[PDB]
Amino acid sequence: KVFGRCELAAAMKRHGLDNYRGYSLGNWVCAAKFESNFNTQATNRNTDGSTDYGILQINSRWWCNDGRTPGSRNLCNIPCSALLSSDITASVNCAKKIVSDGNGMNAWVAWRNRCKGTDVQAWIRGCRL
Repeated sequence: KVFGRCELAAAMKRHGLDNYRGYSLGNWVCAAKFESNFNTQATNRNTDGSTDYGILQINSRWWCNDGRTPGSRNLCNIPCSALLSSDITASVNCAKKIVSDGNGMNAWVAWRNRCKGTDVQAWIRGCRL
């Protein structure tokens, strides 16, 4: 499913992401925008052989099992395919474990390079939340 901007903001809010670990909702919508262009089915292969999955491009070396990243952990206890669903619950629940890991949202390279320090509030303006 390719989410609309306000549609995604509303689903992330319902799932507890607004201000989760101090990151307001615009940060999460901005990160999803640049990580997957709001597409739940996005996948990208990395040079080390791991793959990033779903709306927030969660990586298979640490967070999910895809059966082809040798020697990887599965810290969210999920198959990576679960992160490609139209239902974002699995991606949200795993994202909460990642952002709590110590480096906050810097775990998402596109957030760090394209959202951090910007007016992320613009990503939810106009949405009935």
